[PDB]
Amino acid sequence: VVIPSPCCMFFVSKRIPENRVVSYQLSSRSTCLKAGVIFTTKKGQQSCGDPKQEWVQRYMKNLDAKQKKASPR
Repeated sequence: VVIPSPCCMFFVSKRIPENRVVSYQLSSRSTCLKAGVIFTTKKGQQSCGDPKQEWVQRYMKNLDAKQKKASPR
């Protein structure tokens, strides 16, 4: 899937447990006041994650090898 360019209202109080998160949704827009990523839990939740944190980049790092099916090589 691919998120369009939505936004958020607040930043997660902290990171998330990889055992609960499933995938994020980057939302870089100018009409908004700030820019961050949106993560979601496997239970059906959705929290906005900040890129300044390493759990967004970390998840986003492993998520890139899954979603973006580059190649088997």
